[PDB]
Amino acid sequence: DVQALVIDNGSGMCKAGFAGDDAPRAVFPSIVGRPRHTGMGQKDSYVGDEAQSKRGILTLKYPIEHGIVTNWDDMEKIWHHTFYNELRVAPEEHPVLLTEAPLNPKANREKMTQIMFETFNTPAMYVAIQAVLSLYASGRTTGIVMDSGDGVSHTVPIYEGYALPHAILRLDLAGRDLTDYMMKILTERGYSFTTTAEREIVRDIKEKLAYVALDFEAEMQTAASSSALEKSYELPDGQVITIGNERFRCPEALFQPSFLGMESAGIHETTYNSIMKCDVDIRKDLYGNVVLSGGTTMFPGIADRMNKELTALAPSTMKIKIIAPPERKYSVWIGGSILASLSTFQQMWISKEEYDESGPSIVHRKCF
Amino acid sequence: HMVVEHPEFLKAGKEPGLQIWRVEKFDLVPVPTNLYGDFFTGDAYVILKTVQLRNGNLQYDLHYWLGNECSQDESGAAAIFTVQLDDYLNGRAVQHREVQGFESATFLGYFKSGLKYKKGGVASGF
Ligand SMILES: Nc1ncnc2c1ncn2[C@@H]1O[C@H](COP(=O)(O)OP(=O)(O)OP(=O)(O)O)[C@@H](O)[C@H]1O
Ligand SMILES: [Ca+2]
Ligand SMILES: [Mg+2]
Repeated sequence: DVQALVIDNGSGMCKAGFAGDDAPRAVFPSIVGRPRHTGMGQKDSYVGDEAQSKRGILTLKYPIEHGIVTNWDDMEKIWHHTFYNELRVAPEEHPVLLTEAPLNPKANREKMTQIMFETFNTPAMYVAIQAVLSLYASGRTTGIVMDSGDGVSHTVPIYEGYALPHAILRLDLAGRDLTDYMMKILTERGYSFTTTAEREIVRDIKEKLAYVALDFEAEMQTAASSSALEKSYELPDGQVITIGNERFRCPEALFQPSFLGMESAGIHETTYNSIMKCDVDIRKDLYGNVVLSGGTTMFPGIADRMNKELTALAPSTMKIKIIAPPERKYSVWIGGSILASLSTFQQMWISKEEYDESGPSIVHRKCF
Repeated sequence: HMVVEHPEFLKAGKEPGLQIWRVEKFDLVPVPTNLYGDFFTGDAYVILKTVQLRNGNLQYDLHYWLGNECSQDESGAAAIFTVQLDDYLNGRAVQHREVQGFESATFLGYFKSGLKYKKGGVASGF
């Protein structure tokens, strides 16, 4: 019958597709480009891959920061592009499930809702918390999700299907900061990567060669003592460069934010702190269900390291289990695809009729 | 403008006893009563145990059982339907995740002769 759409609007990458598919059809940068100078390249705006590719003649804007929309005109351009160009749908024909960051401001949830109904004329819509979707994708109703993407890392305790907002914490460090840090430490070796194409190289080095050391001190010592940890990387121009301790120093910043001159506790402590903000009677179930999600959780070794660090923080009789699904870059989107497909979800959406009667604030009563 | 209309929810937890549904392509489908306790390892199920309390109110334990080979749409749906059923039952149900081979004593105790596993199951909805 009616085909729902699922859009996960990330700060760095939008993931969009059709409910019931196992993966998003479209994954593209959350970027809007406009003519840089007000004097071809000639359209009013570009979005996604095309905007990034035409950056030489466009000024680029990233309307989502820490998962929160900061520019609604640009966000509307991204959604229009998503519907008409990426998914090739008429949005007036489809219920739309959208995702939101933990603790998304009230006014923002209302604005999302107003735009869908008034700008796009969606027949129905729903807004889900990203972390809760990841937990569902892992087949659980209780656990703590550590969601680390582009600008922010959140720890979100969830009990019997619902986030505990009083216990949600955040570390203001995620993948873009790790890319920037890799850029900085690679300069110590004499490699300067400063342009956009060069930053993309650095991102690829982070994604392909970095890993989380189980014992950082010991890994540094191994790296200082021999070339065993070194790896070669070929640049697009053909030059071959060598990378050593930068491989594990880069994601170490997740556990030691002082590496970036931050006073904040590392992700392991943030996770522990969130657990300790929860009712003592549910903490066992949180430690036993720590679910990693998001692109910045994709480092090899991260689950082993989280296990070690949380084990050190928790009582020795507490069972720690870190769940790190291979599909975790997409687990939010996948949780959305499942939710939107359920026979029960037709009963859950906000309908156009409901919006017409109640206005945007209906979102606080239907989606929580 | 919307009320819970899913026919199986309307049947759930009306009287003391055991009720079992299987996830089949994003829907909750009742298991024939004579097949209770025989679980396909390729599938996910939702089990509601209803017990009568002394004031005549009903006690609910909701278990979602996950076969070793069930697909992500099935285990994900089982978890979500469990939350939805608990909400439908006014939050009165304790939720239990039951993994094949690691089920709680409580869950195993529902099946007088012992539960049984069998290979196979219904196709993924993905
Ligand atoms: N294999 C990998 N190893 C390390 N980092 C990776 C890997 N793959 C992707 N990333 C990083 O993940 C980040 C993007 O993550 P994700 O797509 O989950 O963020 P987002 O959803 O756009 O942002 P947010 O949820 O923070 O709003 C990028 O910084 C990217 O470089
Ligand atoms: Ca199956
Ligand atoms: Mg994200």
